[PDB]
Amino acid sequence: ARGPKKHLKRLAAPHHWLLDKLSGCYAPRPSAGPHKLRESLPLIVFLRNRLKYALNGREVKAILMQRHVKVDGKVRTDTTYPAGFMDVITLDATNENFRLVYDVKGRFAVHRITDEEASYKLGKVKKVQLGKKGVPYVVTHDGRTIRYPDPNIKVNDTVKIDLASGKITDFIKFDAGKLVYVTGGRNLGRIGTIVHKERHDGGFDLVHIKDSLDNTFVTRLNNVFVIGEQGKPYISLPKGKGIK
Amino acid sequence: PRAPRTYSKTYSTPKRPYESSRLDAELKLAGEFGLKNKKEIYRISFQLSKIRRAARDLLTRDEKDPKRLFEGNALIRRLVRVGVLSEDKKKLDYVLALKVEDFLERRLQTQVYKLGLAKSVHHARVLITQRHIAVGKQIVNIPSFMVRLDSEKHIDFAPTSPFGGARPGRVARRNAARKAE
Amino acid sequence: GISRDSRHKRSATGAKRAQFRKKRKFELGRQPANTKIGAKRIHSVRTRGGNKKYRALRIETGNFSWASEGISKKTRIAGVVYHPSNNELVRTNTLTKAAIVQIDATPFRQWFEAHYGQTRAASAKIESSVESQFSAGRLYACISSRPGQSGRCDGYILEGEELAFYLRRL
Amino acid sequence: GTYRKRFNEKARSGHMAKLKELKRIRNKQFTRPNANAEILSRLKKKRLDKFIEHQLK
RNA sequence: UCUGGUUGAUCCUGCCAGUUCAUAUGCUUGUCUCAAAGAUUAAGCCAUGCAUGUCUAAGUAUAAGCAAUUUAUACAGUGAAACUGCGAAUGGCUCAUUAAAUCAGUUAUCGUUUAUUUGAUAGUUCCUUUACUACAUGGUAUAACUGUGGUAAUUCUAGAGCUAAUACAUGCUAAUCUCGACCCUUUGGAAGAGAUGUAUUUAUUAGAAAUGUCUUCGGACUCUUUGAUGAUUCAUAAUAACUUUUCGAAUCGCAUGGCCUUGUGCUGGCGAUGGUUCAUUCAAAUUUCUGCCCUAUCAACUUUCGAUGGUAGGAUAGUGGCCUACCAUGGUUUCAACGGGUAACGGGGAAUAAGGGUUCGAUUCCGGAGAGGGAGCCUGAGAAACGGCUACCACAUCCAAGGAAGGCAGCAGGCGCGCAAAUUACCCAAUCCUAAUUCAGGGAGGUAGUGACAAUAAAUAACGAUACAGGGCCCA
RNA sequence: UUUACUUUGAAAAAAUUAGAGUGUUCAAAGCAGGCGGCUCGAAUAUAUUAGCAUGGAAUAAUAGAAUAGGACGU
Ligand SMILES: [Mg+2]
Ligand SMILES: [Mg+2]
Ligand SMILES: [Mg+2]
Ligand SMILES: [Mg+2]
Ligand SMILES: [Mg+2]
Ligand SMILES: [Mg+2]
Ligand SMILES: [Mg+2]
Ligand SMILES: [Mg+2]
Ligand SMILES: [Mg+2]
Ligand SMILES: [Mg+2]
Ligand SMILES: [Mg+2]
Ligand SMILES: [Mg+2]
Ligand SMILES: [Mg+2]
Ligand SMILES: [Mg+2]
Ligand SMILES: [Mg+2]
Ligand SMILES: [Mg+2]
Ligand SMILES: [Mg+2]
Ligand SMILES: [Mg+2]
Ligand SMILES: [Mg+2]
Ligand SMILES: [Mg+2]
Ligand SMILES: [Mg+2]
Repeated sequence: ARGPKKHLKRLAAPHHWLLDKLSGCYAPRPSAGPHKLRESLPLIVFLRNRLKYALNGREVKAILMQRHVKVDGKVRTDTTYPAGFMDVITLDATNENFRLVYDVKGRFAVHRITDEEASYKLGKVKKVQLGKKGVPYVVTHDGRTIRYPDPNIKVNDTVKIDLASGKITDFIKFDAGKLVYVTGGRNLGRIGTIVHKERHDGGFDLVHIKDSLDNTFVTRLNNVFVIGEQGKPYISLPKGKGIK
Repeated sequence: PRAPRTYSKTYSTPKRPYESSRLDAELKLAGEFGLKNKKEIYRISFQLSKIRRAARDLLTRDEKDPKRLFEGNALIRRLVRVGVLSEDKKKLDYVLALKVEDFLERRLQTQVYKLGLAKSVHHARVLITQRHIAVGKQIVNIPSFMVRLDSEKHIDFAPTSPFGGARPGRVARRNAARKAE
Repeated sequence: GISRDSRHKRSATGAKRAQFRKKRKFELGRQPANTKIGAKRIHSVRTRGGNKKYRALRIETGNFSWASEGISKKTRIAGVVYHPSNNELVRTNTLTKAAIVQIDATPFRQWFEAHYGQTRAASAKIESSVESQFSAGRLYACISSRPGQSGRCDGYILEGEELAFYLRRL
Repeated sequence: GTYRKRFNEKARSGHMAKLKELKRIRNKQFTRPNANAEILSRLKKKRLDKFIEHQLK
């Protein structure tokens, strides 16, 4: 091609969206945004194919232009806005709050949360670095830049971001015995505790995870997301608690 | 373009169509069950071949094998539900003992004849295609419809049928009108 | 017509490759800017993205650094004396990176006299060769900038082993 | 299919020019303005060779 | 692959006879659902029509537009035209070229650009002509429009007169922070000593036994002071200059709250669009390893005109013989180099088979390439674009003969024969994409029509009564 | 000791293939949620080679200061 693509065939769309193959020729192409294309749920898919509040794209646009939908506390009017893992979606007229978490099947689950839990989210630290004027900052998995982080925060840790202010309230270090959630691979959606991080310099690090049933599995460190201490997650978990 | 839609053939031509034993067997089958052509027999033979080949492959596997348990139980349950396999023969060994007549006895045409709603298999076919038969609340006009164990006792004349309590058909009321005139 | 693709070249075995596709804009080159000493003539080039380069078609001044003294002064460039890639660039007085040029010594001499009060004594001591150049009136300098890329003709004064090397080569 | 016969070789003379150039470099071992400007047979002779040699004989 | 013959009767070796898919074509063709539509190695040639435009309250209306009004006093509703902005680099089609190339899996960028999206981010107080616009600068300026015109002719345009901006081009407006003597002992005051953006180019620099004393029993007394990677000349910071040199809001909607020393004073809400740098996302370019059909009656090839490598420069977004200059003489090859053929785009896949194999894959998804053939470019974040431009080759249309205009391998529809095959249909309602934008646009896409492509189910009859006759069938 | 080899684990898009559930009236198909907590529901699998992590005692290569030496001069 001579520049960026703007369409998406339904067969080429992410499988976990569960789109009917005969419905049309195209799927909603997620727009640029906080999350990657394959790892995102556009608002149209959530509002129409998961919640069924809209019967088609035109009613999704009607809902969005009324300013009824908030993503992480901010109104979004873009139909293909790429909501993703750990995103909070608020619908005030229905008194509904959702957090985007995969189920054991590997698909984003319709997980309803309370208004108290809707006030924060968790971000995996992707980068810690000094910005201009020597101000440190952290970049999280959803593209948030947060300045003046606690000096103890490192990469692969998790921070608790208050949505109203976008500031770090607490953090969890990546260490053995921490509760982790698998966000990629064939174990996508499983929950367990870190047993060992196998390190390979110049290669991909590997993490052994033990589930509550004592089954062990190995995953790349890129697919691991710390969510709390064992027996005490920082977020409400979907049905099944990431087992099997 | 839009994604492809799947399809498949439901039958296959036999290895040697011209064997005298095969022709005589087909004659007896089509006569006893009132079949239209050899393609219906081929369709049933194709299904039975798939089922028995699956059972053979599962029996080759070790007992207590997870695949054997899962797929054999599914196959046995399906065959018992459709009525071909008896409740007292819930094993793959008896799945290998099945025959085409077992499936032909489950056709709605055969059931309509056997329950006494029709005087022959051909009268049963005519009754089904003419919208006189209901399975439960549903009119079924397909003779090859496969009756389940639970569905067996719900075969009846349809509410809309002249034989099911509705008014007479065109012929009867035409004759009555001319007789009155 | 300039392209930087590697497909037109022979394989490492020596095989002649066939044309895969027509030339692409993302693999182009442009005409060199043979910068020469004279009144400042610079024209912008719109490069990939919105970015811009500066083509020094002509230049006669530059910011040259005395690294031992830790200073920089703007100075007139007299001419090109030596070039390690091609002598025709010296013959035509073409300014590129790594060219050895002669620069006016006046601003550096003035700074030295102001700072050291001399034409303290230990700190004022410099290399014999540099002081001999100051007596001559011109200093040997090496251009550290890329004139055809940034539009600047910055450089530094040759000292020590590098100065000895280039004095031999001259 | 580098040098296969084309339906209309005259209509693509520019393409044929490249092919001749490609052959030359490839087979060399065996042998051994600006448009964007503002202003712009053998048997018979052999058989004949047999007569004259015969007649001269 | 089997079956029957060749003997008085067997065995072996031979002979004889019978034993889906692809192309073309013949006849028949009622009902339901469903679905496809290539082919002269001719990527041969195309009449006609359509397939890309786009406006919110929120960039620019004295249209001599329309319509309103408490009948208008800068404007204000709605709004053609034109400017400005964005898109037109996606989509759709085709398989010509292409044999370590594309492609598949697997890597790298500590080797580079990236519109847009998302998140962060920029008080520099002062510094002589204060002879001072910031209660806000210019034409260094125009379109539409008005009017006068040329040409046979085109989405051709000339001369003249006007007038805007988020176009273009200029240019401003008593701060904050360190210590802090002295008082006072805190909710402290502050004499005073000091400090002060970005962007560009270069040079230089940093980036590594207090185990005590007192105390109110708390606490205080002296010291610490960058981070990351497996790894960096990394992030970041500092000094001195440098620059045809940047940026640091002269923009727009809705609304009319708060202080008073009552002034059209000061202050002030929710938004739109912009803007520097970083991060992110959508991408792009390059890149590591392994893997292709036939040919050895192709054994040496590459290097003169870059082939392999070194140094330096130039160019590039950037690495690199990518190019140039000067140096070496290297690089590949019987483990098949190089050359030749390919009715060679690669793959996911399809067919067959008991297994090994073998054939097919233009063809719904992904990647690549092309737009009659070579070559070159403008604009732009992005194109070596072709429903963009310029030349040359080949075809070809109009002409008043002076000129002007071309690219269906997009959707329909034609020619390529004298012998043959879907509609020049309806619509953006669904799917999604584009725009300034919920609304406009979309031959993308969908709807229906049209040779039995491949498939699914399935009618053309069912049930009775009576009369007559004596033969009907099977084997051999 | 190292390699080959072999085991296990990631990886190898979706569609297609196999398989599970589901009276599209049947079927070819398409499809993921039901009742008022119910311990209900695709449980899923599949790929020669190359690269990555990992357990191995044989086999085939590959290694050893392995079981070595101790006499003279001015
Ligand atoms: Mg394209
Ligand atoms: Mg994994
Ligand atoms: Mg009826
Ligand atoms: Mg009908
Ligand atoms: Mg606007
Ligand atoms: Mg070749
Ligand atoms: Mg945009
Ligand atoms: Mg931004
Ligand atoms: Mg640096
Ligand atoms: Mg170089
Ligand atoms: Mg050279
Ligand atoms: Mg070809
Ligand atoms: Mg394609
Ligand atoms: Mg192209
Ligand atoms: Mg053509
Ligand atoms: Mg553009
Ligand atoms: Mg072109
Ligand atoms: Mg066209
Ligand atoms: Mg195009
Ligand atoms: Mg066409
Ligand atoms: Mg179409």
